[PDB]
Amino acid sequence: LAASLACAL
Ligand SMILES: [Pb+2]
Repeated sequence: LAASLACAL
């Protein structure tokens, strides 16, 4: 989940 947020942004 954490990585998905950073990736998206
Ligand atoms: Pb990525």
